[PDB]
Amino acid sequence: PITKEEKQKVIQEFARFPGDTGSTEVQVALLTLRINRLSEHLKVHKKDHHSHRGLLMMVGQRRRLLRYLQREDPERYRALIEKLGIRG
Amino acid sequence: MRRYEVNIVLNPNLDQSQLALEKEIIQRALENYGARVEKVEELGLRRLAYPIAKDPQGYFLWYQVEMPEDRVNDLARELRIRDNVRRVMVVKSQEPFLANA
Amino acid sequence: KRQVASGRAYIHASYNNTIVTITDPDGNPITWSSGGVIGYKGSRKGTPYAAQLAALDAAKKAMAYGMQSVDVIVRGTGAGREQAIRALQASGLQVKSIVDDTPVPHNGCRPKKKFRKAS
Amino acid sequence: PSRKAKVKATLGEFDLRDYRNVEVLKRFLSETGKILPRRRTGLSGKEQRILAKTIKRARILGLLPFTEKLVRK
RNA sequence: GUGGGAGAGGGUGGUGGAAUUCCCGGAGUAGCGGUGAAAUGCGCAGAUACCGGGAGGAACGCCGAUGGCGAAGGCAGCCACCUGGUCCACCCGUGACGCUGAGGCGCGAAAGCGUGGGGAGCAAACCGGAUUAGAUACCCGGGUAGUCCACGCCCUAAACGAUGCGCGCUAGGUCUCUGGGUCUCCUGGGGGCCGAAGCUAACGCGUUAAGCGCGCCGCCUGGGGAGUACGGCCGCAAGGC
RNA sequence: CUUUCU
Ligand SMILES: [Mg+2]
Ligand SMILES: [Mg+2]
Ligand SMILES: [Mg+2]
Ligand SMILES: [Mg+2]
Ligand SMILES: [Mg+2]
Ligand SMILES: [Mg+2]
Ligand SMILES: [Mg+2]
Ligand SMILES: [Mg+2]
Ligand SMILES: [Mg+2]
Ligand SMILES: [Mg+2]
Ligand SMILES: [Mg+2]
Ligand SMILES: [Mg+2]
Ligand SMILES: [Mg+2]
Ligand SMILES: [Mg+2]
Ligand SMILES: [Mg+2]
Repeated sequence: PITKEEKQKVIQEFARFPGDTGSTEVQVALLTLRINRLSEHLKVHKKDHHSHRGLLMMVGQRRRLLRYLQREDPERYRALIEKLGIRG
Repeated sequence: MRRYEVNIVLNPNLDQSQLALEKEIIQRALENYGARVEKVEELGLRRLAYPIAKDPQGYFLWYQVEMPEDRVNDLARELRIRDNVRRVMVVKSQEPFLANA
Repeated sequence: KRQVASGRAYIHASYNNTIVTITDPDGNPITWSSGGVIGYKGSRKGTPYAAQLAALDAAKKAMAYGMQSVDVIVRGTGAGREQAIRALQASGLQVKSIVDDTPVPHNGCRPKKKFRKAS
Repeated sequence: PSRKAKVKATLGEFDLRDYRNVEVLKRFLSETGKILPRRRTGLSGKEQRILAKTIKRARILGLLPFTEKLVRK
């Protein structure tokens, strides 16, 4: 699954400042993580719909955060995207 | 790396030589799949609740290994292969939930 | 022609007819009997009485093969199960034991409408 | 009417999770490989839930039965 | 975010015992079966009842609840793997990032459809027996599609709480499932019953509102004609909207 | 057992 390490290693990798857990970026970071994992889980299990909804929801919450970002500081935004790999 | 428990049951008629033969393989098998053996509990022969493979008895084993989740099945998919091996049940380590204590 | 003494008796009861079957310690039948066996066709077949008759019949016949001790095994229900046993117990044979070994699935084959309904 | 005694009482500090402890588990089965109710075992929906799970394991392992023949009748 | 919890939530691989059917060996004989009665049917090519072995399909007794999980449809043997939702504690981080939601997209019991496979039991149609005044039925004996798997359709339902979603507020009592606590009681989430105020035509609802309010969506406008005709869109078709 | 109608 997703190691605490795997997780935290990402949190550190994004925090606005030391000890940043809930900043917008961090969140978007994590989601892209959980999304990508599950994005994979279904690459195989094309039947497992129930899980797929969970996915739809994640994609939601993400676009929503970002939209907010885009709006507030259009800079950080352009940053986070590139920095991640969203918008193919 | 997760801790499991490998219940194993083979033919109770085996002779010390034939019996060791199987064990030899089991140990190997485990090690063939990163089954780091934390401990053993070889109970021996026991009166089965119902016959198995026709035999009214069963010779048990119990290894509390630690190995790669991604290969637990492979491991047993491999253990069941042996013929004198009639039962295999790779449980997962669980904190002892007590009661009336 | 065999002389067994220590045997075994199987009572298969049903809401349609009772039918006992005496057997040797290995499980091989020796003598058998049904409500059918003794007259009684169709309806009368089941009834506890017919069951008594058959019960006895079974023993009486196995009384030749020299039977004496028997372990009774009941299967099913039906007017006549418990009854038959009463018979055997008397008859002449020593009824060392009784055990209900009626078959029951742990839910497998869909029963016919007759016995459906369960949700 | 299950008015005898809770199996749990006539027992000790035992691990409901141990599926090889025949000697103690065998207690929760009736006069058949039938896992007793709570009106007889007397455990929390949670404890009882675990036992049941455990027992079934013993069955596969072959230490505990699935169903015994009913004597008497 | 961190630390915990429960669960038939979903997907994959495997695996356990019970029962039914069939096949094999044994033993054994005159019936079995089925009904209100019966018959059809099966049985001396030896059935039924019994023991042993095998093969196979489908379902998962007890636990089991008056229970749990899911958005719904729905989900219960056991094991591992992959994976969704969700609750609690700590107040630790962001700083209104919120709600609803016409279209869109997805999911959607059963039956049904396409291709391939599988088929033990069950069973529309059908073939017989019986019942009846008649029996195109109810009962009995058979039985094909189907039921099962994969892949692709179909898109319905008493798809029921016949009760759209979210939020704030308005006595309690009692039972219960799951978390936390100073753990004979407190407190958070969930399932029930009784009931304040209030509401309702009544029945009833009543902190799990059908009460008091605000936000957004859907919907109704007497019965029949009619969920029909027509047009359109979707479907392989049945047919749906 | 099925067991209509006014
Ligand atoms: Mg704070
Ligand atoms: Mg600040
Ligand atoms: Mg459907
Ligand atoms: Mg279907
Ligand atoms: Mg088809
Ligand atoms: Mg007919
Ligand atoms: Mg029929
Ligand atoms: Mg049939
Ligand atoms: Mg209450
Ligand atoms: Mg409550
Ligand atoms: Mg009032
Ligand atoms: Mg009320
Ligand atoms: Mg009109
Ligand atoms: Mg067309
Ligand atoms: Mg008339």
